[PDB]
Amino acid sequence: GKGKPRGLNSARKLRVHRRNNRWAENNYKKRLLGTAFKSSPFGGSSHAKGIVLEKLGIESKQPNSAIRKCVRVQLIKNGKKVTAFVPNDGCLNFVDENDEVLLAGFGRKGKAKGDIPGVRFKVVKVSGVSLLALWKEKKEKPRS
Amino acid sequence: EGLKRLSKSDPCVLTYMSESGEHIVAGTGELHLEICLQDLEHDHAGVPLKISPPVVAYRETVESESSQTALSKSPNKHNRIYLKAEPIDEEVSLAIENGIINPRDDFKARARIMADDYGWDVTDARKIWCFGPDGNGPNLVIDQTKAVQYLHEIKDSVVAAFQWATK
Amino acid sequence: PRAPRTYSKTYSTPKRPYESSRLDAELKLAGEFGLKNKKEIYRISFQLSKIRRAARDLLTRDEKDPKRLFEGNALIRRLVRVGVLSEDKKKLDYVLALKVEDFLERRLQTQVYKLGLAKSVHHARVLITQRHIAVGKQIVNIPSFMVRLDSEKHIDFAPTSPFGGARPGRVARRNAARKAEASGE
Amino acid sequence: AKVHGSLARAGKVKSQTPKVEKTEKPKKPKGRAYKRLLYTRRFVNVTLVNGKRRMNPGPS
RNA sequence: CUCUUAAGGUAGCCAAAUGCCUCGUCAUCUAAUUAGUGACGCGCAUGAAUGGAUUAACGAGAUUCCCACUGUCCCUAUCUA
RNA sequence: AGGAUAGUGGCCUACCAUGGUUUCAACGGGUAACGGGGAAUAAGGGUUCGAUUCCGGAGAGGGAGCCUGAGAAACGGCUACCACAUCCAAGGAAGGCAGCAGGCGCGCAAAUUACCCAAUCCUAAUUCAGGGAGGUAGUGACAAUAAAUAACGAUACAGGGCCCAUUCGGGUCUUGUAAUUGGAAUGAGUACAAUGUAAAUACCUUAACGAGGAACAAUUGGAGGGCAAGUCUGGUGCCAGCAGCCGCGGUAAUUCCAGCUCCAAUAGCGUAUAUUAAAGUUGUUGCAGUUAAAAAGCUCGUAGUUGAACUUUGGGCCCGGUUGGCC
RNA sequence: GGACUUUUACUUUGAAAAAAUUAGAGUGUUCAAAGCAGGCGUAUUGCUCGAAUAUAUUAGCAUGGAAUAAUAGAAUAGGAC
RNA sequence: GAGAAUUUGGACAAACUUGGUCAUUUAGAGGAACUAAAAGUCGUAACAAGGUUUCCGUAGGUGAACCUGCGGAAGGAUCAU
RNA sequence: CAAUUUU
Repeated sequence: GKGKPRGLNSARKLRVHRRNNRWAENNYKKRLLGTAFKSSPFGGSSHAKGIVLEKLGIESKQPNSAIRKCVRVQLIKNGKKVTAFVPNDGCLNFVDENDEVLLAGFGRKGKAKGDIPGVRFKVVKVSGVSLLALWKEKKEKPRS
Repeated sequence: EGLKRLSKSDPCVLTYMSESGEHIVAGTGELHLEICLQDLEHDHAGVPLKISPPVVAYRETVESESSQTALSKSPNKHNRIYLKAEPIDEEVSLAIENGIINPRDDFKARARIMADDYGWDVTDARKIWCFGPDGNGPNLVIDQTKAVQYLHEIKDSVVAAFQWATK
Repeated sequence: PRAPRTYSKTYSTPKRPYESSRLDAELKLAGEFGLKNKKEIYRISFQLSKIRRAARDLLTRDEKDPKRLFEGNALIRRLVRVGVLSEDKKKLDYVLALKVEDFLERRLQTQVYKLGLAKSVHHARVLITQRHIAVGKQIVNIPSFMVRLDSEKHIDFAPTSPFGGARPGRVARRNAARKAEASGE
Repeated sequence: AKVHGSLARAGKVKSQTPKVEKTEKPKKPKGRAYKRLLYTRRFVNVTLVNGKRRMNPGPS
């Protein structure tokens, strides 16, 4: 037909041919080479807790504005260095200094979304206080 | 975690982060810190430590009213804004780092409460927007300049330009 | 260790998630019957879509086999037996033709309005779960029941539990003392 | 970049919004009674069709 | 652009057998190294057949380190001609 | 040929010979690789898992050797070495929780120093003993299944099924509206007796007390598109913030923060990561190769794959076999 | 029992493919997930049906067909009864 | 005859030392890249024939894109004597 | 034939 030989006794020249041309997939190499935890600072899983060394603040690119106020966190298990991001109407005062703090990824297989450069993660709770319950403050602040 | 339960290992020891960015432990005496700090190397963390004298609050203050008011040299193509300052007193400083007048406030409130018993006039909220750092720090401006040439920008770029170089 | 318990979930949501002419055909269907949520109109359409998934593979089979003969005239016996498919459709292809309101007419809450007896379909939910009407003699507080052709010649109220008698109902125990020493003594 | 977030600049539109107290309405139904209630709102007493149909006619 | 009296250190290289300031500064080697090494270079005063940069073999060439070996030392004793 | 085994054999030794596998992928390396029955996904063909309710293999800190015994290279048996390691009078002894509990450390991550042989089996010298095997509980929004959060009216108002007329609207009912009310009904509860059980809790029953919105109180998202739903209003004005994507915000934002209203799923609801369908964006069934990524510069060539055709048809006769038909 | 039929691929049937889970008959766990039970006689010391069935690849194991895809003996006749 | 210590010789060899080889992680003064944000400073090679037609190999120079020599090709600015 | 920029 077009290459790809239609011999009846010809399985191996189509079976070596498949998983030779399987390496071109954008995610198949990150499956079996194990690359998901030789970088990308978890063990190929959801979350980990870090430590607030200090914070910082980035201004976005064009066309965008309104500095986005991220935080500087070193992570617990590999000593790797990636920052976080704090999405609320404030609560940067709520995440105080030198706390343990739980992380989460932005959804797009890493790959910082459209306008926050140099970021990889967001925060789901800070020393187990569930800042969703403190931004929309349906909680007190337990001790931190 | 190790000093999170050395905090509760002894019913007087207070263990906290000093606001100059360093951890501070307090003993009742002078060998208490040695029997404790050997029991941080032992049983708790296992890692060598530095045991330093602490550092303190070095906050300085402009002197009387700063009579000498000479020129500054900025230039980038055109620019000229410069300045000379004077203190505000200790009773109004204590009256601003408590939460009695701080921004979010009404301008007639902070303008006439400025003239209740503070020595100042009633004309200091059409002479500033609000203040900082933190909306707390004892650092105020007064708009004693002339008629403005449509420069709304110097009420956000100057509060943004105001912690620096003040911090 | 003792045995694994075997259990399955019984509903599967549609795959285009939400649009107007799908949701409006829900709300007029599931609202005039007036049912709880989409957990049950999915779960009858679940097993509806699975028995047709069963049926049209023995329909792929020919007759004179075992399976299109043996169980083929057994579920079409059973669809007669559950009261859903009427006594004129023993033809092995009309089971593929039936659809909703026919797995709904033979539940409790719809069928009990059809004998009068309930004044509404939403009184007919209060008619069921508040320890009221039996079927032959055993009592039933479950609306999605699948009446099997033989209780509807015996469906009445409970032996106890008024509008059904045998005890005059016991908010009138609260309205005994508020009837006795409130209308005199 | 290096620190210019300037936490005086923070959630300021949380700070300067005027928050009134939330109101108090009668209790809406639930269960099947709320799905009873929205049944009649579509094809029984459809209020203002303004050409063909509109569900919530914001006043204009 | 610019001035001496013509053109102003290019590729390379280094405290090197050329660098007083000098025991320059950094990392390694050892308990300790002004000696080594590998980097830095606005080099008092490096540099292109007054040849620059490398380089296998070789050297009674200069130099530092390591393994084995020993009266070089601790700490000397003894014997023979 | 001999040894040794419980028993064949390079399983080990003496002698002799030079072989054995391999582009149908040997050998080496990786495995976050115990194998299988099996899961999740679902037009067909699949893809990714499977440490774990069963089967079988291995291990009892790490290796090694061991006597007893039918059966151990046992580890709730032993000896030695390493690495841990616990006591003490310093002289010496003492071990192996990856059995059940409970702790530590790690981590994003996971219960109770609970009771009982009463069930189901096993064990012995054996109908009686025993078993953290196992079972009953406790914690338990891992996953699942059934379905509370209310009827049903009256009144009054407004509309039209509806027979009428200039009804100044009279009638039937209808559908919504209202805190103006009504007399009904019941478990969510609580809790006698009973049942259950090794025992007791809890359900299945069931006394007697127990419902009018606030109390016997449903939330999690969302409202420019994809994507169902607010051109409603206030605050902010490239700030604060949002937004998976596209974009919003620069003095009324239909995307921001709130108040109302609405849409969604609903006792569950979003988020985060790895997955399968969607993806005919991996393709045998089923891709593309002039210009979008791609056809070797061209020609030999062993593989391997694929390879012109023809080698006994046509019958006739008999026999019974099934199914749909027969005035 | 002698005897030896070129050698396979394919395909029909049967056997096998532990069992639970996936299907699937039956069966009012009050319904369902589920279980595999039950159902009725006199209640004067009892009658009885069940606990189905199917898939379970490939490798073998026997079992018919000879189209399809290959295969071999009579060129020097050391051919054949 | 039983028989404890002791004891010769063989095998099993735990453990240990020295040499390699391979894999896995990891510290390291400094060097040489690459990416991103647009605010820039020198120019304007590319898009028109971009004003010297343009592109591919290759050799040489060149602050910088670049330029130039050769053999090609039209993806051109000619489907034509 | 001289010819290069233009937020």
